[PDB]
Amino acid sequence: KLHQCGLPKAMALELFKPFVMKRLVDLNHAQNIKSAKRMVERGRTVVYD
Amino acid sequence: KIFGPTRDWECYCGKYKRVRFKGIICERCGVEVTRAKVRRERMGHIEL
Amino acid sequence: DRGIDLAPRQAVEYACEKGHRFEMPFSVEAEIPPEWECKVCGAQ
Amino acid sequence: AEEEESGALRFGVLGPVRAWRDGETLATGSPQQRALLAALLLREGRTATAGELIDALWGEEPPSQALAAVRTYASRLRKVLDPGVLVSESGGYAVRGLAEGALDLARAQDLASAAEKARSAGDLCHARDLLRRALDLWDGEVLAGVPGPYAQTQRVRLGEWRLQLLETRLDMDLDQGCHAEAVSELTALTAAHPLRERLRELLMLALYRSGRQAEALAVYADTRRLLADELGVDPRPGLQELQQRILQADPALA
Amino acid sequence: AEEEESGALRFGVLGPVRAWRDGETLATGSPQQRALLAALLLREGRTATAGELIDALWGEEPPSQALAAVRTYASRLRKVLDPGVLVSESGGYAVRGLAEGALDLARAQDLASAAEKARSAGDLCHARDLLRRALDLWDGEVLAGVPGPYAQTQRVRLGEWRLQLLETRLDMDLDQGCHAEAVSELTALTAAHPLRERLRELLMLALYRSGRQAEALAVYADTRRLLADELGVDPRPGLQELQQRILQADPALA
Amino acid sequence: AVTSIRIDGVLHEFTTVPGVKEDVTDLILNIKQLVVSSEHDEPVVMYLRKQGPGLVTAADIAPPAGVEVHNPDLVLATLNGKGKLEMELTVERGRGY
Amino acid sequence: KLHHLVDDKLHARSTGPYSMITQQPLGGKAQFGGQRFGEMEVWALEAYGAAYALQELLTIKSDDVTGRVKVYEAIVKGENIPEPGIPESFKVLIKEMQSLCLNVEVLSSDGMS
Amino acid sequence: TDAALAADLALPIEELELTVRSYNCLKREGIHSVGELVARSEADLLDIRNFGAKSIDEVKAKLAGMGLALKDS
Amino acid sequence: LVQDDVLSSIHIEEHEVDARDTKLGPEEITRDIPNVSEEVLADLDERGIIRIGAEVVAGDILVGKVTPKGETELTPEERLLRAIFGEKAREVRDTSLKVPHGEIGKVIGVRVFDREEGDELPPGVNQLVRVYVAQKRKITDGDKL
Amino acid sequence: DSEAVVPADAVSFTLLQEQLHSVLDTLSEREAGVVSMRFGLTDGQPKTLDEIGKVYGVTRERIRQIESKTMSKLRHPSRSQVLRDYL
Ligand SMILES: [Zn+2]
Repeated sequence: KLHQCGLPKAMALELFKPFVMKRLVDLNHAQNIKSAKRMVERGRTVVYD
Repeated sequence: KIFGPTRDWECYCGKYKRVRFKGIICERCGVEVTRAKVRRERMGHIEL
Repeated sequence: DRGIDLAPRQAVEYACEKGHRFEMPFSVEAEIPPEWECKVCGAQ
Repeated sequence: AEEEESGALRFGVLGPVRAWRDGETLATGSPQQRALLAALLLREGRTATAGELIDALWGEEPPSQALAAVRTYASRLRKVLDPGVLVSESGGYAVRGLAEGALDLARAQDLASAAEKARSAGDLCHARDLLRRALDLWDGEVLAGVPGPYAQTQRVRLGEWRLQLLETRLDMDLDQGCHAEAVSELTALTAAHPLRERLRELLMLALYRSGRQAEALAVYADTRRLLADELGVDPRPGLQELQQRILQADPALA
Repeated sequence: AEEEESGALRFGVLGPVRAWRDGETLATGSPQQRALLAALLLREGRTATAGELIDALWGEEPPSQALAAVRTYASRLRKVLDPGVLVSESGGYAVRGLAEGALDLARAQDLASAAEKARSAGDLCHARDLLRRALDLWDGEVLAGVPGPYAQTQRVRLGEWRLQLLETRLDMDLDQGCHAEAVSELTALTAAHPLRERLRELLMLALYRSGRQAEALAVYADTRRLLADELGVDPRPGLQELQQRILQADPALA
Repeated sequence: AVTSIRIDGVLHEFTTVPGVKEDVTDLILNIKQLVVSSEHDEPVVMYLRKQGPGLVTAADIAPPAGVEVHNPDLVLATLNGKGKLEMELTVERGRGY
Repeated sequence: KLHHLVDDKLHARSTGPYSMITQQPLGGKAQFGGQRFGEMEVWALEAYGAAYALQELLTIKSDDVTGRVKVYEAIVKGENIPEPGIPESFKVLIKEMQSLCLNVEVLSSDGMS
Repeated sequence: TDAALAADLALPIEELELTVRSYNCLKREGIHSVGELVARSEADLLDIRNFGAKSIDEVKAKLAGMGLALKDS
Repeated sequence: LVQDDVLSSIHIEEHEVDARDTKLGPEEITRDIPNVSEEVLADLDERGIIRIGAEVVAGDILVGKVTPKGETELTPEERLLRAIFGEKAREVRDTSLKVPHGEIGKVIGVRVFDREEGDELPPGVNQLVRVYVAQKRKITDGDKL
Repeated sequence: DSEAVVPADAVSFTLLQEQLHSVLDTLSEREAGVVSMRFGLTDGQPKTLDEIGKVYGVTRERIRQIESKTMSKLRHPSRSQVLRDYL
């Protein structure tokens, strides 16, 4: 559309990494922050979702 | 002694490594125990 | 820095030959040395 | 006895602190001195600085002027051991001249690695002999009578390593066809340590094929009661799974 | 009697704990210091500290002066026994100077290992002789008049160890064909101990090899109804296989 | 089509086999042109073996039952006198790329 | 096929290495740096009138040692972004000017600082 | 009363506090919840091997202690 | 042009690390990386070298070098956590060589230089290791033609 | 600069402190009290078993027994995943 741009997966993961960890802990896919960071560095499909 | 410690809450003579007694002056070397970032803000002078 | 109790501090006054007087703290358990430098002019 | 060469200096940490100089003992001395020699022994020969050793002996509050204390402990070690076996660099202390078999800990890692290699190769007799030699290494409680939270740290670390080593020993005993001494050891260890889930899973596995079912599930019920009283949670799913397949009595793992 | 060496100090833990010196018993004294001596004796020469000994022996609630109590108990042991046997090491105490074959436990393990080696080599008579001499070292109930939870734990452990030794002797005696005493001893064990179903499986083997058939099926029905009433689980596939092999009149077992 | 291979004496696709005139990646390129048919749902492992001087073709492959090569005249590699080529080709059934 | 490839041109930063003489994030692809926000960028943000976005791009997201860690904590915990402090590069400027015998002092409405 | 029945169905079989025989019999079949036993009909537990009438009576008295009944009973 | 392997190229990327004897002590290349799962070190050799042909990804380990000593100021929380779990007695820091972000490839060749051997090395260092990783980059979005 | 503070490290430290306080509150009150002083978690100074035997009044045997029981209970794998990744 006029107001949309397409970021890559790696770019959007590295830009929005702290928000991704916050939502992962909120969605309890990881038990705490360190495990969320471990999954983000590993890069599982739940992180992309 | 003048600018401040290079580590965090340590002094020059190797003593006073602990954080509890912060804000005191070492007797052996005179280095104030404080953060390492104070060396970004503390200046001396040269007497000509 | 939360809940940490600082060591008790005492005030020892040092006077130089030029009359400069300054206040700097010492620890209670630390020994008090009679020899020190001057903050203003560096005199004894 | 076959590895007792001439001039051999043997050091031991798995049991208490002792020194064997070609068959005769050496007075290791004070409990803090024992802890110092052990702390030098755990580091496989670092030059470790004076402040690090001071922290290792005592921790958060070592007396202020006790650097000379550690100095005279080093003097004690130097006069009770060889002059050249201990050498100092830049204020740090370092024990060298340690050949193969001098330290029981190095022999322990060597035997563990050899047992792992034999398990990878599928051999059973040599691996059983290696872990039989390994279980003769520890003598009582590790680091007998040494202060320092550091010493507590390697104490609990070596205890946990011993727990996994005996878990592997009991597991290969079960898979090779040994059950009687296996259930004896498992009962003795659960008497010693009542809150290990893995050893009680090993109890279930061992009693499941040795002809014992009632007391196995009685011990399981006791485990459930104690774990609900002290933790109030549910045990690991692998346990419940192991008890489950047990219940339908599959003869597949015979 | 052939191994009664002069000057050898022998100890016994398979029954009541006593100290023997050249065939003459020693004044052990209080049962509590007997419990301490058994705690040091059961380690087969392995050392221990005072703290772990007190925690294992005296349970969760020691009194306010346990250290003086264990010190004076060890002192009394030092008077009654040889000074060199009891040694101080890092604040802990241990039993040293134990000769080979003097301790009944170490002799029992050595004879069990020799019997296992003979069975692996096919020497059944030597193995049964060695583990019958080892079974003669038991003086009735283990740890008579010995208090503490540690006493109960090793009492259970040595009881099941004796039971499994009797079980393996029984099955190789059945393999040897000497079923006359084996049937009576199996019936006595099943009357005494209804918990270890390997003993009843050996009873099925003995009944099938003896010749009687209907009484074996009656014993099978009794075992099935007890495992239904007090346990309720299905029988083991090995037990079912043995039962159907007995019912099919397999000539291989006979 | 072939979806995975394995050559004895080779740990990765960027090295070369001792005794073939072209590298392993050119062999990867030549394998991609090899068309096969397989009725088995499960992956099937073929075998390729050739020794001595010559010119290995697709016909020299050894396919099991239910797997056959349909272009046996395709050139795969060229072997000199010291050429060793043992190769376990895996075929899988699928669609697209 | 040019060597200006896409597999190496991609580069992104959340929080990486920082420069030493000044507390701005450093630069470079191999060093996990941040893209430079130049002068004309600041002119464009002034032109939009977006004071807050420009102010946070200059203080929160770089060269505020008491700000970056607090903001990361606030994001991970989920609370709102804290108020910005003073960039460390301005303090470096003050310490530089104060050493050329220039009596540079910051005074508020009530008094000195 | 929805929360009460949800809590009653969500409790495991360890809270039943009954003999080891019936507990082992029900865990052998894979039943690990009270509601799973509730959903089972009479023929479901009357066909269990080594399950006598005493076990059925004890279970019935147990559920009667908790106040609920069987299915179609 | 993707399925026929028309526009693709081999890209060999080189990055190395060396072991040096500093003031605290010499770092060593080894296997026993602290505080890490055994699965991470599944593709290492005995001397701490990744196998030739091991598939690597971002953040994976190539050569295991352990820093001999870092400054130890343990908080009581970390002290009690260490007491709970038990920590290795040699105090080492994980500064081993890892693959940078957004990089994949096959380890196609490793070169190891040693001071104890006859090979020349710069002063101070003792072990130098070179690891080549190669990827077959295919054409995709954003490539410049 | 190695002396530069990493925001991830500080977040991990404060979350470790919060989770340690949470798991201390999870345990029993007396066990929490005795562990709070053994490593001196509450203050900056750890205390020995003889040091705490006067204010609370138990023997060395019992205080070290309950201490080791607390270490064993925290060593159970249930209360491990909340701390194993925290190292
Ligand atoms: Zn000083």
